[PDB]
Amino acid sequence: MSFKREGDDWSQLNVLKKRRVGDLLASYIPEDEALMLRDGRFACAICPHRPVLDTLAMLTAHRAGKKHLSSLQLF
Amino acid sequence: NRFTVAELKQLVARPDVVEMHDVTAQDPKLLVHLKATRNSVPVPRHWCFKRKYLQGKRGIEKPPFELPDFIKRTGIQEMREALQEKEEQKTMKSKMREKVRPKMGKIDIDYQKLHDAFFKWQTKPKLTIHGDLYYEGKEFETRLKKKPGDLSDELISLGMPVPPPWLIAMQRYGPPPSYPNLKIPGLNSPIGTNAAEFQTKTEEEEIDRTPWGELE
Amino acid sequence: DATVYVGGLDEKVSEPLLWELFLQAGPVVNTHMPKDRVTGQHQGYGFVEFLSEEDADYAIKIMNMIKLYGKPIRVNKA
Ligand SMILES: [Zn+2]
Repeated sequence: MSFKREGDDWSQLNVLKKRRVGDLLASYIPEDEALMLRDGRFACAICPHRPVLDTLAMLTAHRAGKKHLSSLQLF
Repeated sequence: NRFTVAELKQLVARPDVVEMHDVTAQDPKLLVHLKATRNSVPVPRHWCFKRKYLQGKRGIEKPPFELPDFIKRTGIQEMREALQEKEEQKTMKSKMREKVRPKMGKIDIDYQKLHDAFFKWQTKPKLTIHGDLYYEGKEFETRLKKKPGDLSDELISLGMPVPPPWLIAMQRYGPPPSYPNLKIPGLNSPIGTNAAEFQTKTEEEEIDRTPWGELE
Repeated sequence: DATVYVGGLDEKVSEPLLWELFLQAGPVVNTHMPKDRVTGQHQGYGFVEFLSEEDADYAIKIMNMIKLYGKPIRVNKA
């Protein structure tokens, strides 16, 4: 398996996929807007009640939503 | 049909425990009797709060867990930190290639050091006595409140030989109204006669302090 | 009177020290001594909530006793 690679570890590949999705989506979120918690979750720092969201995919989908946009323009 | 708080408070043997809603109880006499019994711990305070327990904005910024000291003495944290700092640089090719040609003896701490961490350097942590229930703000409101007649070393800022500078004026302005029973030297406390401190000396001479039944 | 306003302080002075300073007179139940975030330093004025009136009445007198870093401190009702 050294000379030509054999097989693939689909669980670790899925871990890598989660990292690459995270890096991609994170580069479009400015550093003030998102606060990363101790366990790897994310809070929205715009919205006054700080909702906490499990992934960066959910944080991006939140930042699309109308509650966030209304809370955004006040800040 | 039901008591108001004043009748209930007089009917208790001890009226400091009664709250607004205890009158709404189906048996309020027994409830305030049980709240004033010794060594019982009160109902957790968030039973009436609308927000869920520990789901609060201050809890967002909690820092990571810290290891105890006797474990950081092993050097586990520096080794494993370096290790996972290399492993984010590797590609999937390289990781799957060292899974067919492994690398022995990498992250090894000698057994004697690990045994000593657990069987020699272990220290008991700070523990809490019974009835000290955790609530949500607790670890920030843990500063408490130090009484007049007891000074801190730092309050060094005064730099005065040992009585208090303010007292030279408390005798002038009077004893403060807020404290009815406070006692300070020169006003109503001996610097009459001063035999109070001699009592503590004589008693302290009297005592044997040898704990019975300890290890030799 | 439960609260007092305290002026004219030096930032080395601290809220915990301040609590011990005024509890020398009588216990400060609620302490407030602003931390300014922008330049990370204190302007030196304070607000103190006590148990009841007792702490407040003493308050003004407590000011005379106080002397931080060779300087006085304003205490008045609020
Ligand atoms: Zn938001």
